[PDB]
Amino acid sequence: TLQVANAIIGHYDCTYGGGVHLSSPLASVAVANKLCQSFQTFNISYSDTGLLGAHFVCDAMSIDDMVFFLQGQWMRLCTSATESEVTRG
Amino acid sequence: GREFGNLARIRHVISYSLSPFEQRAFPSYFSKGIPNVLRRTRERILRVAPPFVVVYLIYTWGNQEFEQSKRKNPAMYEND
Ligand SMILES: CCCCCCCCCCCCCCCCCC(=O)OC[C@H](COP(=O)(O)OCCN)OC(=O)CCCCCCCCCCCCCCCCC
Repeated sequence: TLQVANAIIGHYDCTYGGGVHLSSPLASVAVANKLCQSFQTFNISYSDTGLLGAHFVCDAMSIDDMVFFLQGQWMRLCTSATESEVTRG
Repeated sequence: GREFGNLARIRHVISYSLSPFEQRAFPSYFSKGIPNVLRRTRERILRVAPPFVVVYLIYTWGNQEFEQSKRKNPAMYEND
């Protein structure tokens, strides 16, 4: 299920050809506001533990905005998940 | 113009922090608060206190000098 959640957020780097029509809202707002150079989501698993989260590369003057948008997406997945994005994931 | 991102140029500095939910809000409050307060007051007491000490002495001297200024001089009404 957490993997499906990562599939909702997805990955992005600057060489992606989707433009502003990317299905991920984080990737779409990153392209629209020129915020990040790249981001990715990870679910690293070890024996009954692990790290679930996101890693992004960007310049300095965007960092806080990226964090804000990233956290918003997580809270949206905690509060307002719909069936269409779940099917896509 | 002056916000986070363009304040200073810092190189090779590592900061470590923990969550406030992970650590105590009062970690050894009295046992390290008392010697730290004692150290601060012994580093500042000689600069701070003696002016207020001599204010207390001047205040007491002025009040008692006014009180004996209102006192009747016994040298008067002695000739007759
Ligand atoms: C010569 C210093 C000897 C010190 C011996 C003590 C032990 C020292 C070694 C152990 C360490 C103990 C803790 C140290 C704490 C910090 C260091 C310290 O206290 O240093 C001494 C301090 C600073 O020394 P310094 O400024 O160099 O002296 C010039 C004096 N004008 O200087 C002082 O604290 C002295 C302050 C004296 C102030 C006198 C003020 C008199 C006049 C007050 C007038 C107020 C108004 C009166 C009314 C006016 C109108 C009528």
